[PDB]
Amino acid sequence: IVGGHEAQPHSRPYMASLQMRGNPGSHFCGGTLIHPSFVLTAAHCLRDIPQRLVNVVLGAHNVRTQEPTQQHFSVAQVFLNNYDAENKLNDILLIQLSSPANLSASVATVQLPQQDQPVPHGTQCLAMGWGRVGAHDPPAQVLQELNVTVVTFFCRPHNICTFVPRRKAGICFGDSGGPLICDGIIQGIDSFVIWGCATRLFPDFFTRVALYVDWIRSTLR
Amino acid sequence: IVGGHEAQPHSRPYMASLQMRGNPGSHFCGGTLIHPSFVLTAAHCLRDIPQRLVNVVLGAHNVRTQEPTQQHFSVAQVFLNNYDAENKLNDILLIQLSSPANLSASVATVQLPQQDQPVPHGTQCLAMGWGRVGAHDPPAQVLQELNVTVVTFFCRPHNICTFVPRRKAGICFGDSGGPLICDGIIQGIDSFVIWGCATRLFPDFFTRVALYVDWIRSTLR
Amino acid sequence: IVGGHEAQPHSRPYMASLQMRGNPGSHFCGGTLIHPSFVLTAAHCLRDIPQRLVNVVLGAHNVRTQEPTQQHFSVAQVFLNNYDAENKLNDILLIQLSSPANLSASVATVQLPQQDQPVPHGTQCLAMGWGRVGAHDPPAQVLQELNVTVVTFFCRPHNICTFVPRRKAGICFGDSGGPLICDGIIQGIDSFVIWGCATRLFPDFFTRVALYVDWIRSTLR
Amino acid sequence: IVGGHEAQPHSRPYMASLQMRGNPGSHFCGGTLIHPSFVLTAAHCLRDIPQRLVNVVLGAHNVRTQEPTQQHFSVAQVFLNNYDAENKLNDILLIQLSSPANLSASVATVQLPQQDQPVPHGTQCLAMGWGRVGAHDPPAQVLQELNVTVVTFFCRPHNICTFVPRRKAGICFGDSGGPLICDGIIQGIDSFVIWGCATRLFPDFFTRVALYVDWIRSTLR
Ligand SMILES: *[C@@H]1O[C@H](CO[C@@H]2O[C@@H](C)[C@@H](O)[C@@H](O)[C@@H]2O)[C@@H](O)[C@H](O)[C@H]1NC(C)=O
Ligand SMILES: *[C@@H]1O[C@H](CO[C@@H]2O[C@@H](C)[C@@H](O)[C@@H](O)[C@@H]2O)[C@@H](O)[C@H](O)[C@H]1NC(C)=O
Ligand SMILES: *[C@@H]1O[C@H](CO[C@@H]2O[C@@H](C)[C@@H](O)[C@@H](O)[C@@H]2O)[C@@H](O)[C@H](O)[C@H]1NC(C)=O
Ligand SMILES: *[C@@H]1O[C@H](CO[C@@H]2O[C@@H](C)[C@@H](O)[C@@H](O)[C@@H]2O)[C@@H](O)[C@H](O)[C@H]1NC(C)=O
Repeated sequence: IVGGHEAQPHSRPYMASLQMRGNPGSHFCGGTLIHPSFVLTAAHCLRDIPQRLVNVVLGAHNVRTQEPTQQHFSVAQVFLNNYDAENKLNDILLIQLSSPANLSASVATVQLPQQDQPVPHGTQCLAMGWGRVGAHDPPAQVLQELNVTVVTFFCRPHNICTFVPRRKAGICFGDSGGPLICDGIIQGIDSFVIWGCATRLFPDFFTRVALYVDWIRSTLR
Repeated sequence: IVGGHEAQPHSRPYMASLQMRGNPGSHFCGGTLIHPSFVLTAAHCLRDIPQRLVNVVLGAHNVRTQEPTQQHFSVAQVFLNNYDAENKLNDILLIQLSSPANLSASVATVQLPQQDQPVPHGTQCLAMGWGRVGAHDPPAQVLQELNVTVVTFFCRPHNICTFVPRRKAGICFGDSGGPLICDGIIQGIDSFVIWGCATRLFPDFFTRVALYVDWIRSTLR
Repeated sequence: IVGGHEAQPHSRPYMASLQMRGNPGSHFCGGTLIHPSFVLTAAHCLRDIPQRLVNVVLGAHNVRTQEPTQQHFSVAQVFLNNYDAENKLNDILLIQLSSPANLSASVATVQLPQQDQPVPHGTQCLAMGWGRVGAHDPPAQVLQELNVTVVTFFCRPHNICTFVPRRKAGICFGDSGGPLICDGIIQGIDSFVIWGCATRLFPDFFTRVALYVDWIRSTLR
Repeated sequence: IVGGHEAQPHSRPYMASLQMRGNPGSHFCGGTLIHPSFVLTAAHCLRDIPQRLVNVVLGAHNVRTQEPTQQHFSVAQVFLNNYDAENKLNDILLIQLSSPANLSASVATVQLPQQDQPVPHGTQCLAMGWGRVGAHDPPAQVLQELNVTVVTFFCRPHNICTFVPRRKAGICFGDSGGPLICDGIIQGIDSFVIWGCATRLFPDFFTRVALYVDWIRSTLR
């Protein structure tokens, strides 16, 4: 997250760090705990990488630290919904944890939107993540969050776009798969930026979760 | 103006219509009365037209008629400031009328902003003109106006960009030179569009008047 | 024509200069004599301007001067093939002169291609016209010509694109309606530029004449 | 490489495969052996990863396999030349191998350009790599090659751009750091693509090797 700020530690307990097994703090994407056993993330995060190498780390703040709150899981399975990499469509992935998370103080779930639920232009949401804090600066130890506004410009109905007009801010690399929080509900998943991070020229793109509620529910059976 | 609405007759008494001398109703550009003997417009409106052929019409609503409210002037002198046509910078030109306007109801001046005064993203403005009301039928007989919002997306600081979020709307051919009125002050001048009118993807560009306030005033003295 | 060079006088006898009647030298668009009574041009050239005020000048070289070689015609009739000004499609118009030109060394026709005849990438053509020589010097007096090559980049099959790979060159304002001749056949009509003239970043766009050949021939009755 | 073809085995012996140390066939970037101890790559290849985890494989063809031609190296040091991740500038990195390669039949160096040496629009080159070869097809097993043409359209001088005129083809993910070979000389390094691979809209961008010729020389010795 570029130009956002440090979240209160564990203030967003549904936050998941996707890392590589055996290399702690090797965060490469965010995810969102939607069920004790399912992390919701971006389909693009899981490409370039075999499942077995994946490590879902829950209840963290500082991912490159051995927090007592941290809980680790490996991937039992993953489900996709016609992800189009060329068009950057359906960039959504449900990861089934090896084991169910222990829903504690620093580890919680979040509500899904209603199927086809709208997020209007002007909606203020929170975007968070451990991603790059500026395209030329070493990653973020601590979870960062950023208030953004849903915009319709330079956007596709497929996605939800956000923008920070006032300042140089937005999602960056590492933020992929993270959640976009609007009124306590996850409305988006970090999908893509254009050209770069915080260009101040285009919105940041998020997968529109409401499109896939029915699928997610049926997938959780 | 695309997707705009007709202004109330003479509600915008500072609206000037640049016409071709000897051809009544030959509106090609808009302009703004800011001093009884000076019209402000875009440098680009007088690229391919010699000074002497310019007829500045004040007091209009329906420019395709000789309204009693009108007052016509020829051009005395024109002033510019480092206009760059390839980069589309400093698209500003001051036309000193052949004679002072006689301020009445239908003809009146507008105030200039202060030098380097800012116009933030989200600032609600008004655009107006007699440009094409679309690329599907002729330009506007009567003055059209459009409520727009200043945006900074896909924009450049030198310019003020606007955009109308919901619908197919924006400035078009013939609106070039007219004012961008924000809080009853002129903050911009219709300078350029990208590709076409009301692309719904690109914002409309305007010269940022606050940059040239000192030059303008200095010239008016 | 930016970065072009002056043509040898009357070495392109099918070059038409479109002007405002009564106002000599007022070249505003190009044309191409393809028949004694027919000038082929871009539909956008006569968008605003009424037919009555247009003056078709043939036999010119320096359009800004009276030349014994020139022949003026008025617009008898104009033909359109479904011009889409927003998509910039079918930018072609047939102007029927009020009287047949008198073909000479200085005034001759140019042949059309066959319907759907391709013009492959790499194809070397000539573009010419009296348009702006760069938006820095006031418009071409004498005919300017430029060596260009057809390209498929950043293009549309509906159009024919050209680019001058090694120099800041290209068609400019005033060249619209002019011819793109390849192998002494007219293959395009100067239709539009992207951003401005000679961007060195976008190919110039031309109406693909081979697309409207039957319509054309038939219109010639 | 998208729409490219399989290079003949060991026909491009200066090709390097940057992989994750301890992860056999974990190819993430290309490189070019320009000296027995130095591999040429893109600076963005070693952004995410730390150098103590980088495995530099020579003499390869199928990267997934344990081939008898492969020589594996470790990163001894790295060199940068003012890399700009914001603007994607100076995307060049010199890697010092822990040990010199044994210049054999399947492992050889490639010649460098002269400093400031031009590569004109129209120059035909070879781009090769083991990157993704199709958005839903994995990354290449075996070395892929593609003839591409150097273009100046939609480009900047800092970069060398290329395009394959009429075919969905070009570089792709995992092609980064690889070389652009023209007339048997390395002229570019795969830097970036715009939006995606083989959009057929934008050129692929390569680091312009000749700008850094002098820096690579002194750094080598
Ligand atoms: C920034 O957002 C803060 C939290 O946002 C609210 O809670 C998050 C989780 C979302 O559900 C979001 O939709 C809500 O607005 C707010 O307390 C705060 O008002 C915002 N900050 C400012 C100064 O804009
Ligand atoms: C549209 O704008 C109307 C007028 O705008 C106000 O006055 C103009 C001249 C400007 O100075 C502008 O900055 C002001 O907002 C408003 O009465 C109206 O609220 C706006 N309409 C809507 C429905 O958005
Ligand atoms: C430029 O082109 C000259 C003329 O081009 C040819 O003739 C014109 C009328 C067209 O029909 C065109 O398609 C033909 O290519 C050539 O004689 C000349 O050598 C060319 N010069 C360079 C420097 O390219
Ligand atoms: C594609 O390129 C093949 C080899 O390219 C030539 O040598 C390489 C190593 C480069 O240095 C390049 O500049 C040279 O052109 C050719 O054998 C093949 O003919 C090429 N294809 C085409 C369409 O000509």
